[PDB]
Amino acid sequence: VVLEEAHNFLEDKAGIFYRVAKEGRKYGIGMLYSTQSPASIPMEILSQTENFLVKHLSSEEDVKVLKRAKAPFAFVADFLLSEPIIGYSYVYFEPYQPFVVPLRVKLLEHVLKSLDS
Amino acid sequence: ESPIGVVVSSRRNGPWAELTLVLTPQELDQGKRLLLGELVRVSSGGKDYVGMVLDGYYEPVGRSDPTYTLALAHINQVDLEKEDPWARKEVNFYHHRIVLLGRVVQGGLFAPSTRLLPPVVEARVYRMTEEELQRLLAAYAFGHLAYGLEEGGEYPEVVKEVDPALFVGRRTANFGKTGFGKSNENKVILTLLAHAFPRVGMLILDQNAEYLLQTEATTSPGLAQAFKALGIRGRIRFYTAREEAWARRLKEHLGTEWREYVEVLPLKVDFYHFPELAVALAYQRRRLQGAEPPQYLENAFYNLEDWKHIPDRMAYVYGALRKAGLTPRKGLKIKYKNENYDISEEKSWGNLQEAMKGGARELYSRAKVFSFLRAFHAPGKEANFLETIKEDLLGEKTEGEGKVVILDLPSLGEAADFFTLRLMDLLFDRAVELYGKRQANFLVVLEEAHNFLEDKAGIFYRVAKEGRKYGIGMLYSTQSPASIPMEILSQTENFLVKHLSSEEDVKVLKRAKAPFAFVADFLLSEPIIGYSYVYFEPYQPFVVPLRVKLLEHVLKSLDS
Amino acid sequence: ESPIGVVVSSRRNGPWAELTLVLTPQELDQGKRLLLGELVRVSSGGKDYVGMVLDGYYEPVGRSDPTYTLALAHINQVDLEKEDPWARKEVNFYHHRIVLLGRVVQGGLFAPSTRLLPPVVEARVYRMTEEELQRLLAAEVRTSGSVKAEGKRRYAFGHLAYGLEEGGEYPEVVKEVDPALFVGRRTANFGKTGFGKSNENKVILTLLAHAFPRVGMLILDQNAEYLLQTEATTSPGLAQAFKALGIRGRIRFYTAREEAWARRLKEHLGTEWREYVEVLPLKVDFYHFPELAVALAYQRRRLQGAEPPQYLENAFYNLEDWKHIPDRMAYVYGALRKAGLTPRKGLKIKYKNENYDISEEKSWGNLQEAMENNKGGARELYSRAKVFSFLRAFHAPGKEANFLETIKEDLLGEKTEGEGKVVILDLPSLGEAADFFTLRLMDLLFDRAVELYGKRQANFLVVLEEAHNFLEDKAGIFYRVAKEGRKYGIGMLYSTQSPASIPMEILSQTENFLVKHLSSEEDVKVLKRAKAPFAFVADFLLSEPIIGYSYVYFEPYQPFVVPLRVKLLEHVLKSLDS
Amino acid sequence: VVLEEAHNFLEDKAGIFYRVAKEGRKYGIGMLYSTQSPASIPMEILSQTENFLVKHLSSEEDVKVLKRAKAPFAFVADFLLSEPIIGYSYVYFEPYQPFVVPLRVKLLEHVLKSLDS
DNA sequence: GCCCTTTTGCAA
DNA sequence: TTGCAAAAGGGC
Ligand SMILES: Nc1ncnc2c1ncn2[C@@H]1O[C@H](COP(=O)(O)OP(=O)(O)NP(=O)(O)O)[C@@H](O)[C@H]1O
Repeated sequence: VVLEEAHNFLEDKAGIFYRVAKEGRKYGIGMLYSTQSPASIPMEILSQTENFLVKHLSSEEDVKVLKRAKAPFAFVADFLLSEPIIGYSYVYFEPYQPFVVPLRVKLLEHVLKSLDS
Repeated sequence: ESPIGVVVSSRRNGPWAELTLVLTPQELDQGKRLLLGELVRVSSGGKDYVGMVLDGYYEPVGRSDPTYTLALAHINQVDLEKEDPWARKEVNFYHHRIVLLGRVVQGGLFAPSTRLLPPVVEARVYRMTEEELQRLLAAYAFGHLAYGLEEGGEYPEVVKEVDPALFVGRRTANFGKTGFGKSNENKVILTLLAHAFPRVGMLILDQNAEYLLQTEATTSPGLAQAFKALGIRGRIRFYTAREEAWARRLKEHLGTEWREYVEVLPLKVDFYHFPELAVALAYQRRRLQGAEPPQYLENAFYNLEDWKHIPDRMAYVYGALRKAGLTPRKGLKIKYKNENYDISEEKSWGNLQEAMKGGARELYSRAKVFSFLRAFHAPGKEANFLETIKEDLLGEKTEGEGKVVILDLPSLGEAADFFTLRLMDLLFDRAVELYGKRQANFLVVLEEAHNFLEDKAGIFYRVAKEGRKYGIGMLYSTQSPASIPMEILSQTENFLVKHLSSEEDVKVLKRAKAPFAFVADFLLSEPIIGYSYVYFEPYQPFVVPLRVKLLEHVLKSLDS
Repeated sequence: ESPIGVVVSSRRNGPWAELTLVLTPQELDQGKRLLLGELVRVSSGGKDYVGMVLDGYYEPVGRSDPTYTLALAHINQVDLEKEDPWARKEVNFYHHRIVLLGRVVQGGLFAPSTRLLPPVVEARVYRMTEEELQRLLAAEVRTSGSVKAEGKRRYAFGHLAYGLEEGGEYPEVVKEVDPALFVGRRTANFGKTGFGKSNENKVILTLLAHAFPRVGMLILDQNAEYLLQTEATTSPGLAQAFKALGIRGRIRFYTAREEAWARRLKEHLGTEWREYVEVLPLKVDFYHFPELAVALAYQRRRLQGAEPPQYLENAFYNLEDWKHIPDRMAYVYGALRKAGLTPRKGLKIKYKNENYDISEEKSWGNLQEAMENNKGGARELYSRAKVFSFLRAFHAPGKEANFLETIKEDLLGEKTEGEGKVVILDLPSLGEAADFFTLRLMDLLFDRAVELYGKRQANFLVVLEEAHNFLEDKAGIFYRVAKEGRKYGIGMLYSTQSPASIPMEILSQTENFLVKHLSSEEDVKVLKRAKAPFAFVADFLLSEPIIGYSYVYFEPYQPFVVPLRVKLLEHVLKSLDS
Repeated sequence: VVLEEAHNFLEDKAGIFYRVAKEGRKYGIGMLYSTQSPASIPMEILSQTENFLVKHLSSEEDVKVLKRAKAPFAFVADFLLSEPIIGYSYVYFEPYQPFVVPLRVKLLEHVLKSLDS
C-alpha cells in the first residue's frame, strides 16, 4: 500500500489505517508512506515502522521525534540538521541491518538507462 | 568460589543502594569479566543479597597517566603483552557499578531493597552458580535465562516453569513490537498449561484466525495442530459461523480423524425457539449503547415470561419477529384469535397480517428494532450458543475436565464487538452467582487489548478489576504499553515485555513498575526476536531476562 | 550512653538543618551502624534535638588512596581483618547525613525545626533508648507555656519499626491513639490491595465501637469483608469482634440473600447470633409504598434530565391526597399490576363499592372490565402504567420494610438517639442498581442531617471503598459530604488505592493519613505535594513493598510521620478483653 | 464585610461576593476574608489585597501562590512551610511597608486590659 | 459529542 | 386537539 501525504490518511475514527498498519504483517500487507515531516505521524504508528529513509530535515523537533521513535537515529541528527544535500538518504532496515547507513539515491532516468540493457 | 573483584565504594543512590567494583589486571588477564545486566551475589555482614551489574567504565587507578603511557608505547611500536609487562600491569584496570535489589528470607519471600549500607572493607562479590539461579527462579520449561546474544551468557539449564498459581486468578501483560514473539509465547503458555494441568479452562477471543489453524510461515502452528501432536483429545470447542469451510480446513490438515481433537459448533440460533433470547439481546444492545432503553422494550423484557401463556400475545411477538425479517422454517403455525396460520407462506402471512394488547402490539408495530438480529438467525438451530458456552466453561458437571473455547470473531462481521461484550457480561454474572459454591478456574485470553480496556465502565475493565476474587484470570497483549490505562497497568501482577522502540513505551513501563527502570536501555537498544523480560509477583519481584522457546521445539521435546 | 560518631559539619539545606556524621573504624568494627530513617538524639549546647538518618555514602578521610590500597591488598590475598590492621584503619570509614526535626521542650511540647545551626565541635550524636522513643512518640504541639490536656483513655495502635531490617523493630515502643481523632474527621487510607487496609479499618472501627458507644456507622460494604471473616483468611469480622467484646444489638445488616447470610452467621457465631445481628431485606414491596414507586419513576426522568410528564408530576405531588380516595387508589394499584409487579396472595382492591382480589387472574380481569367501563390523573396513570415496568427488579411481595426509610430512622432517630446502630449495606447483592441506591440513600441522609441542624448532630461515620470512583464528581453528593460533613458531625473514612485520582481539595483538607506501599510515581508525588511531612518516606514507599507496613500521620498537632507495624485485630481484641 | 471561609464565595467570577471584592473600594466597602488556603482564591483577588496575616501553611502550592502574589514573602516561605507554631503570624500591610515582620499577635484579653488606660 | 427539532402514531 | 413515546436529522 503506497500513500503519499500519509498525514492525511493516518487519522480517523475506528482507525481503518491504524488496523492496517498494526495487523497487516500476518497477511503480507505492507505499507510505504511519505509524510515529509515525522512530527505529523502519530507515535502509535511511528513505533511500528521497521524501515526508514530520511532525507535532510531542517527543523529540530522533527529530528528529536525521529530519535525518540527510533534510537539509532541519534547519531545522524546533526548531519541531517547541518547538511542540506539533495538525494542523500539514511536507510535503516530491521532486523537485517539494524543501523543507519548513508546513501546516494539514483535518478530514475539513470536507473532506466542502466537497466535497459 | 572466589570474589570476582574488590569493592571500593558504596552509597545510597536515590531509593537503591549501590557499590563500585574494581577488576585488577591479574583477573582481567585470567579472562574474568562481568556482563551488563548480570545477576551477582553480594555478601555483607553474613547476609547474601542479589545485585545486578548496571554500568561499566575505565578510570585510572593510582598515580598514572594511561593516555601518555599507551600513546608512547604505540609510537615506539612495542608489543604491550610481551615486551613491557610492567607498563601493561598498571593500566589494565576497570570499574563496575552494582545495585542491590534485595535479599531472600524465610520461605523464598523477597525482602526488597535494604536500609543498611555496607562498608567497603567487608563487602564481597561472588559470581552466582546455576544452583543459586535455579533456586532464585523457582522460589515443562517456558524459557531459559540468557544475557543478550553474548556467548557464555546463556544458561540452558536455568528455566522458568508454568504453574496455574502464576496465571489463573491473576492478570498478565504481554507487550512488545510487531513480530517479536507475543503470540508464540501465548501459545507456548497455553499448550504447556493444557498438557500439564487439565483442570484449567480457557476462553480465547480469537481476532485474527490464528489460534486454531495456522499454516502460513508467518507465525507458530495453531492450537489444534499442537494438541494433535501432543495427543490431547476432545478438549477444543470451536464456535464459528463458517462451519463448512472450517470443517474442510480441519479435514485437510488434521487428517481424517480430526473430529477427536476439534469439535465445531455454529454461532447461529433460531430465534423462533428463544423469543426471550431475542428480546433480551435487543434490550441489552441499547443499554450497552448510550443508556435508557425504551419503556416498551423494558416491559417486554420483564414480562415475556408471563406473555408465554397467552397465545394472542405470543402471536403478536412472532409476527413482530417475522416482520423484522427473520425467516422461519417450513411449516410454522400461529394461533391467533381461534385460527392457525402458516407464516412461512406468503398468503398465510398476509392473511394473519390483515387479521392483526398489554404490550405486544407496540412491539409488533416497532418491528424494525429486531433487524440487527438477522446477523445471528438461522432457522432450525435451537442451540443457544451463549448458554452452551456457559455450561462449557462454568458448568457444574465439570469440577475439572479442561475445556478450551475458541471464538471465530471475524466470521461474525460487525456484530463481534456486541457479541463479545454480551458474552463476557453473562459469564461474569454467572461467576458472581456461583461464588461460595465453586470457583470458575479459567483464563481469558485477550488480544489487541487496547480495544477493550479503554472505557472504565466496560465489562472487560470490571473483569480486570474484580476477577481475582472469583478466580477469573486474564492474559492480554497490546503491542504498546502506552495504550493501556495506568489504573490497569499498576494493578497488573505479571509482565512479559519484548523489544520496545518508543521512549514513551519504556517511560510508561518504568512509571508503572519501578523495577523495570534497569532494563530500559536494553529494551531500547536491542531488537532481538524471542527475548523476554519476565516479572512475576510476589515471589520474583525483579526483572529476569529469558529466551522464549518455539512452539515446534516445545512439541518435539514434550513428545518424549 | 556515648556518642555514635564525630560530627564534621552542619548547614541549613532548604527549610531544614542538617549535619554530617562520620563513623570511625573502631566503631565500625564493633558492629555499630545506622539505618536509613532511624531516629537519633542530637545534643548541641545543652539542648536535645531529634534526628533522622537520611543518607549514607563512602568518602576518603585524610590523605589516602583507598582504591589503590584495596586493590593492592586484594591482589596479594591479604585478609583485611586479622593481617593488616593499619591498612584496615586507614580506609575503614563511612559518612552519614542527619536532619534535625525539632526538640521536645517543656512538658511534652514540641518545637518544630530550629533557628540555631549547631557548631561542629560541640555537637554530639547519641543513640536513643526505648523510654526516650516512647516519650518522643507521646509528644505533640501545644500553644505555649501550657500544661498538657491529660485527655481520655488511649489504646495501642502499633509499634515502631524501620522496615524488614533485623534489629529495626521496637515492640515495646507503641503508638497510642485516642479514637476521638476518627470522630467527625475525614480520614484517608491509601495503599495497594491486600496490604493490611482491611485490618487497620477493622481495628479503627472496633476502637470507635468500644470507646464511643454513642456513634453510628454507615458501612458501604462493597467487598463483603466487614461482617464476617472471608473464606480466604482467619481474621475475624466486625460481627465476631463485637461478639468477643460483648456488644449486643448494634448491627443491622441490609442484604438480599438473608437466608444464606443467616446460615453463615449461625455457622460462624453459634445459635444466639440473633442477639447481635438483625438481618433485614433490601427488596421493597411497592404495593405498600406507592409514594416511593411514583417518586422513583418520576425522578428517573429528572436524573436523565428533560421535563418530566405532567401526569407523573401531579401524581407524585398528590398521591397523599389520593390515598383518601379508593376510587383513585384502585387506579394506582391497577397501574402497578399492569406494569407487572406481583402482588401478595390475598390482596383486595375496592373499586366503587365492589371488592376485588387482584391476586387472582379472573378477579383481575373483572376489575379491568369495571375500570375500563377523569378522576384526577388516576386514569392517565392506569393508561401509561407501562412506565412502571423497570420496578420489577426491586419488587418482592410481603416486605413492608422501605429500607430507605428504615436506615434514616436508625441513623437519625430521636427515639433512637444513643447507642448508634452499625448499619452495614451488602452492596454486591443489588446487581447494577447498587450505585443508584447508594447515591439516593446518601442524598436523603445528608438532607435529613442538614435539616436536623441545631436540634442534634448526626453523629455517625461513613465508610467508603474505591473513593476515587465517588469523589471524582465535583457536584456529587459524596464530594459535598467530603467538603461539609464535619459541620454536621458526619465523618468519613475512604480507601482509594490511588491518591492521584482524589481531588487536591480533599487531599489537602484531610486530617488523618495511613499510607501503605504505593507502586506508582504519580501517587507518591501527589501525596508529597498534598502534605509536606511525607517528603522523607517517598523513596521507601516507592521501593519497599512490605505487607502490614504503614506510615501514620494524624493532623493537626503531630510533629512528624511515624512508621508503624499495625497490631492485629486478634491481639487488639485480646487486649481489650482484659 | 467579615467573610469566613471565603474560598466558597470568591470562587465564582460572576458572584456578588467576587463583585464586592473587586469593586467595593470605590463605594467605601471593605472586606476581611479568612480562607486557610490561598491556592483556591483567584489570583485577580490575591494580587489586589492590601493587608496580609499569614500563619502556618502546609502546602507548597499555597506557598507558591503566596510568593507569586507578593514578592517579599520569599524570605519567609521556608519558615512558613517548616514551622507549625500557634499564634505566630507574618504581617505585611501594603503599600508602604519595607519588609515582612513576624509577630506574636497580642491576646484579646491583654488588648482589652490595656485599652482601659 | 453533545444538545435540541421535526415527524409519526396512539392515546383520549 | 392534546399529551406522550420513540426514532432520526441539525447546530454548537
Ligand atoms: N522465541 C522465538 N524464537 C524464534 N523465532 C521466534 C520466536 N518467537 C517468535 N518467533 C518468530 O517471529 C515471527 C513472529 O511470530 P509471532 O509470535 O506471531 O509474533 P507476534 O508478536 O505475535 N506478531 P504480532 O501479533 O503482530 O505482535 C514468526 O516468524 C515466529 O516464528
